[PDB]
Amino acid sequence: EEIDLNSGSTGDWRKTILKRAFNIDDVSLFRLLKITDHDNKDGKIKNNLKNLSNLYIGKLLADIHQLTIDELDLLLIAVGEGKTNLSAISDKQLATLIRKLNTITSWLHTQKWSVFQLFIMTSTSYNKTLTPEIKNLLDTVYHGL
Amino acid sequence: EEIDLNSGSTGDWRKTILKRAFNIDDVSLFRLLKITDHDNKDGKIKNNLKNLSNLYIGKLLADIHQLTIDELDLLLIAVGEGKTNLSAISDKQLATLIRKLNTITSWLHTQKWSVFQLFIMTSTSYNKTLTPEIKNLLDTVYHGLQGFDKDKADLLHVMAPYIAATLQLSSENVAHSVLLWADKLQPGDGAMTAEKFWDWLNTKYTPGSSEAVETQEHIVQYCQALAQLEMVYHSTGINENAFRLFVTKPEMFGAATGAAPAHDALSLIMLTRFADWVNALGEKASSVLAAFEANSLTAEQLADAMNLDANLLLQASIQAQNHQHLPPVTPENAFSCWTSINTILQWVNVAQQLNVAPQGVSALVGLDYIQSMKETPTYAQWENAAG
Amino acid sequence: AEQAYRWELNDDSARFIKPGAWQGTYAGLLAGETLMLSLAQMEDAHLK
Amino acid sequence: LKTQQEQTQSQLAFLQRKFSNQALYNWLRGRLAAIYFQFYDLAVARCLM
Amino acid sequence: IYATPADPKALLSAAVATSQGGGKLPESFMSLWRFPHMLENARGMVSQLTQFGSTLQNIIERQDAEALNALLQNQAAELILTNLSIQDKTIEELDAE
Amino acid sequence: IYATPADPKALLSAAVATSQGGGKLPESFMSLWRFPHMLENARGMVSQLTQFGSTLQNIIERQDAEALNALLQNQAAELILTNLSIQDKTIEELDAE
Repeated sequence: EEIDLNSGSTGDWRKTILKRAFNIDDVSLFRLLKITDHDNKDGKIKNNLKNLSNLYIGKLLADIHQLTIDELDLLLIAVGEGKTNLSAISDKQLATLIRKLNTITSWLHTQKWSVFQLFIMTSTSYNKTLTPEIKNLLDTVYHGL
Repeated sequence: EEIDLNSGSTGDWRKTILKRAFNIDDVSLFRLLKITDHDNKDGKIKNNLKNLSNLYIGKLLADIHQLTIDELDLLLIAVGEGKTNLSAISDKQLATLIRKLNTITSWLHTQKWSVFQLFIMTSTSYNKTLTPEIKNLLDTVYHGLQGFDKDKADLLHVMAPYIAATLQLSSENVAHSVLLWADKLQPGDGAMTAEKFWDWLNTKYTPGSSEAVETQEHIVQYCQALAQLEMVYHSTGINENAFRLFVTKPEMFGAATGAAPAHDALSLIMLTRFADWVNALGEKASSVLAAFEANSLTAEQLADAMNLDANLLLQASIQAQNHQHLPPVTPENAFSCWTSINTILQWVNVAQQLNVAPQGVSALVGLDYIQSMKETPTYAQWENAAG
Repeated sequence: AEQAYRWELNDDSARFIKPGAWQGTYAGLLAGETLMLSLAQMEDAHLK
Repeated sequence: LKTQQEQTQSQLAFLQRKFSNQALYNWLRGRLAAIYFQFYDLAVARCLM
Repeated sequence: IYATPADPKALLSAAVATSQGGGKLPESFMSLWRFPHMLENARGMVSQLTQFGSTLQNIIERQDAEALNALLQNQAAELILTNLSIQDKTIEELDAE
Repeated sequence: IYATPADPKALLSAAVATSQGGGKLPESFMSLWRFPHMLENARGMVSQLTQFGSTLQNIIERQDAEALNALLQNQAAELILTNLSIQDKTIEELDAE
């Protein structure tokens, strides 16, 4: 059966049981879908045991590392596994991913840092909003040069 | 029977039983009367069970909020219901009043403020007594402007250094905003502005004088109003840039176009919440404010600041537009107005307390019993909501 | 200096020195600086 | 402790009643800053000359 | 069934910068005076300007330092009031004993 | 039926400013000296004035600091006597033990 996991799908009882199984809301479940398959161009999956297995793994990694799904996604980006589709991950790659996650999770814990701090520090994306800090920079440098 | 509740009436046993039933004195009872009905031009009422009931409500409100009658009165003024006669209040209006009072009281508790601190900030009345602080202000500004050319410079910016000097303010940008706000407010019996202030200060004022001119009473109220606005700024804890925007464009905070920014209880609560929100954004606050002031801010930017998935905010944005909210969100104002933002954030907060996505929250709203009169939900829909 | 300024320029309407540089309230602090500015303004006007 | 409360209020009264209070410095800052700015424009003009 | 309390939370605040760029230059005036002279004069004016700048810097620091003194003093007063309430409870406890 | 205590209260104090207006200017005088001379003369005079101004501010700040130190020492002494009494009382308690 096609399960519509779109963040706004207002899904049926199958979607509902999945949320309950995972103890998460629609938004988190939608994000989870992308984690296991970033090539899913739709919000839908089949009621395929394999797909369920895949969703479970993604949730599972978040529970293990005490992350929310959103946090898991940020970490994978920081990790460098941001575009890996878990649904087709090799055995070694999955084990490798877990080790990277242990390494970082342990470290952030040790450093008393939040995953959000890490994400900012590891960002490859930037805002375009022009703030006063920047305006001050531009004038300071502009005149200096 | 006519019960004379004038504070000096020296009444009979009926007056007394009311005092006992209410556990208040004559002065409080007199004010209580005026609170329930400002049209009673006497201190006398008839011994009408309904009138007694009306007095009792006024008292209950004071009891709920642990206020004296005098304090309840100050609060209603701050609320903006100061002149509403409870004696003829509709059911909805009374419930509305109660909600406004609960809102303020909880907040004052939270802020650790007395009703009097609020009253000072919300009052529109100013003294006329000329204090040494104002006298020093007038001299500082007077001298600062001896040579000011209105055709070359903005009086507000020229005064801002002196106003800041006299208000113990660290910033002229704030003094500028304060003077600007005051012009919008037209404070004092003379509806004073910086320009009127200066024409007088330039024409009639003599620094060091023991008498000056009787028109100083307007000047004094103006200066106090500036002090009042100074209190608000510091009390709010608002970022200077945000402060400037509120004064400059209060529409960003939901004001009707062209309205003077308000300093009443509700405005103060609103701004306080804005400042709280801004603090919550941490280091990203700058970006948000820049994007808020500019009309460029979107959900994604906030999600970053809020450490969450923007899809949550977007779904909330959608419900904000789909639902019958008062000053409703339309795409054009979703992030271009604080009240729009709050509407959206409320959808988020509700979703969070219930641990469900905003659409789920919306579905629950859709099960409303009055709504059912136009479109009746089916049992299955209730089953989905339960799920 | 103000009087010398006026004499040299044939202009006795000129004025730079104003009262109040010394404020009793503040014990005269910055009265000197206030005068220094007025002098600079006078000088400027002279030069121009 | 009550004594400390009284001493604390006294210390505050001192901070506020002593001559060099907050007001003095805000007063001075605003006044000098105004002078300083005006002085700058004159200095700049002179520099250009 | 014991209910576990929530963790204490951290506080935070924003400190967003303001910005004002600098001024534009005024129009030039050709002084009657030769350059070596005008240069010294400009030097004099700037020196006086730097003196005011230095003076302002000290005023500024005093303004802010003083605001801190007032803040800290007010904070101490609030905490004492709380400690007084505690001590009263301490006395009450002894009466209970 | 135990009679409860009243809540502790905050203290407050007034800090009302004084006000003394500005000085008026003295009568002007026509000097024998040309403007450039008087300009420099007056400038030097103001410079000395500003020098005293800064000096006076510094004195005032020192004055207030010493006043504060005196206050603190007097306060410390008062508290020690109370604390000294408490320790003495503590010993008495041990005798009761």
